[PDB]
Amino acid sequence: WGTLQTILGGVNKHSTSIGKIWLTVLFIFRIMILVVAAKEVWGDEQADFVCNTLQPGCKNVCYDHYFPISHIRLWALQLIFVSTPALLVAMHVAYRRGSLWWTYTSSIFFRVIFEAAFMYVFYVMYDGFSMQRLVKCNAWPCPNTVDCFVSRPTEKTVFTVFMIAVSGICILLNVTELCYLLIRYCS
Amino acid sequence: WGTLQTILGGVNKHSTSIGKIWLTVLFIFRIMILVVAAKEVWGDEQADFVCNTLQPGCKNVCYDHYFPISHIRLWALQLIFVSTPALLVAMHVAYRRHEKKRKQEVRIEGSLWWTYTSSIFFRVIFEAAFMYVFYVMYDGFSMQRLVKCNAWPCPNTVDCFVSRPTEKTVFTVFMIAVSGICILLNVTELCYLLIRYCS
Repeated sequence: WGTLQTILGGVNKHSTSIGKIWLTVLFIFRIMILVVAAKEVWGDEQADFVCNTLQPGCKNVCYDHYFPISHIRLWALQLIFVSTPALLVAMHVAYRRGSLWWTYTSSIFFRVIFEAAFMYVFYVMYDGFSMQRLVKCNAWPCPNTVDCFVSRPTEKTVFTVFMIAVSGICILLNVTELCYLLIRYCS
Repeated sequence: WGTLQTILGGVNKHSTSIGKIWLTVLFIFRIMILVVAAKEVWGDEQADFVCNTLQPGCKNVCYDHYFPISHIRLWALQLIFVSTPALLVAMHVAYRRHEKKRKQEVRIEGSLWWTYTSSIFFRVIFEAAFMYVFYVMYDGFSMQRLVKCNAWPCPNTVDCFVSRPTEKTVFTVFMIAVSGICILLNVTELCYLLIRYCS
């Protein structure tokens, strides 16, 4: 998109001190990582999924059972969910240019909730942050238990720790922006 | 073999009344069944053993685990073991008859007692041992369509499929039933001898 400078710049103008630091983390360390490096790592997620079996359809059900949602698809959804509250406030500030307190605090509160929900979903669904080389599968029509092997498990572990750590930082930065605002009014 | 009539005829002459029946059941209903029909039922046992796996060597070890000794090879050994005590005694009867002529119903008079009563006793034990091995090693007389295998190098448990299990079950039941008949026939010959000497 050739208008990225305009929309990012528009958010940049209508932002506080920390809010400008938060924007550089979301765009440079999260959007670019998901676009230039991570999206190609997951290219052959199912094509290079190898199962030690002769059963037709066993590979399809086993990959589906262990990867109900791809990692890169989860991060694409999370990025969009933590992007609407910031832009909606930014558009409202532009329209205003009082009531801004109840929107700016709400957007920060919503972003923290969204970021913690996705991180929780990542942990519970994928039983940790480490991808295993071998998955044992016993769903129909696979006979007994079938051994299957994941494509690039180590590459995916490095990029998932990187994304989780950055999201953890975004939680901390949004907490301080609440602490800065909380002491102004109710303290 | 072209001398089959010679050996069977010779054994037939040197036998008791029941012993001639036992000659018929052994050759017609055990040797002929094994040769004419049973042997090529098992001809493809490993070739069409099929395992649902991609692991090299898993078919080899799974077939070996479940069929350490083939049925037809077990029957071939049993037939040889239960044939020697009969042939050895029949040869000894010829030597005893040879001595008298050099000086047609077989009668047990002297030292022939401890040979005949032992050949009958050995044949009962040999048949019971093979019937026991058949039951214990193959957990019964029915062959299953599916065997589940987990010996190395098979990953977890692997499904494998036997060639002609029903055909093999039918011939297994036939061979065990005839073998049990031969045991019953042999026990009666002991009873005939037991009431003569020690009764």
